[PDB]
Amino acid sequence: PQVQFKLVLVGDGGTGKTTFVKRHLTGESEKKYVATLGVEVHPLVFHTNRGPIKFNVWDTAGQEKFGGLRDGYYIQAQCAIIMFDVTSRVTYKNVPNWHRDLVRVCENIPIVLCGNKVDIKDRKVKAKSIVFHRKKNLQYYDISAKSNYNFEKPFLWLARKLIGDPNLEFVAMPALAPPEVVMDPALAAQYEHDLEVAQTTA
Amino acid sequence: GLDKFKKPEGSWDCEVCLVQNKADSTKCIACESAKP
Ligand SMILES: Nc1nc2c(ncn2[C@@H]2O[C@H](COP(=O)(O)OP(=O)(O)O)[C@@H](O)[C@H]2O)c(=O)[nH]1
Ligand SMILES: [Mg+2]
Ligand SMILES: [Zn+2]
Repeated sequence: PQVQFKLVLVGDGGTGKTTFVKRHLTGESEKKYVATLGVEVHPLVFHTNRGPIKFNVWDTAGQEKFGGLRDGYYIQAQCAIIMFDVTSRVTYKNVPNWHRDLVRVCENIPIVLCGNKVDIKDRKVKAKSIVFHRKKNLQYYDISAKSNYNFEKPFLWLARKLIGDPNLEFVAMPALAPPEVVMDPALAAQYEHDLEVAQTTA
Repeated sequence: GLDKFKKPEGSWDCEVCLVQNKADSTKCIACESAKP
């Protein structure tokens, strides 16, 4: 009997949700297509110090471009990632709408907010502006799907909340698709610094 | 460890979308597929 969680991955079209979930190679080779709902469920195993956990990540087939997702998509979700694109302010402006839709169907499940595409130099949504998570008990991470930057962080935070073990760790990284773009180390360090300052500043 | 993990008695995993369903359910609560 495997420990597994349904994770819904939501956010505006074009933010990188499919690119992000596909980084996990076994999750892609073992994905399941759900015809009735237009979903690809990716079974993502992570190996923790207490054993394996599986996040069954629900990736849309693009329907979020045209309207809200159907109830079946959200049903029995146990956690979520809301994604936006740090190069598009519109996608960050829609984050409260995604959070609203989640909480309406799923109440207080743990949610992580992810700002994707931080590999791109001309960044528009910077750390100082990313404040939605502060007021709602959400955890925030910068991510770059195309470079695997911070890939594991949303999943570790969720796993800790779901299991109720603040000391849970991943003993190894999952096998991920090789980076397609470089995440500049100086840029990452600067963005990491900017978030730390934003989180600590009075 | 996770040695103390167990699923509810009679619960079953949907073979189409992987959602865990109740023992008395005949169809998946999410995707409506029949119980395997
Ligand atoms: N530079 C960069 N492009 C990304 C990243 N993630 C996705 N993209 C691209 O953004 C476009 C939308 O990606 P997609 O995964 O289809 O987004 P979705 O509609 O949210 O599922 C595509 O051209 C991706 O190649 C990223 O981390 N960095
Ligand atoms: Mg997609
Ligand atoms: Zn199902």
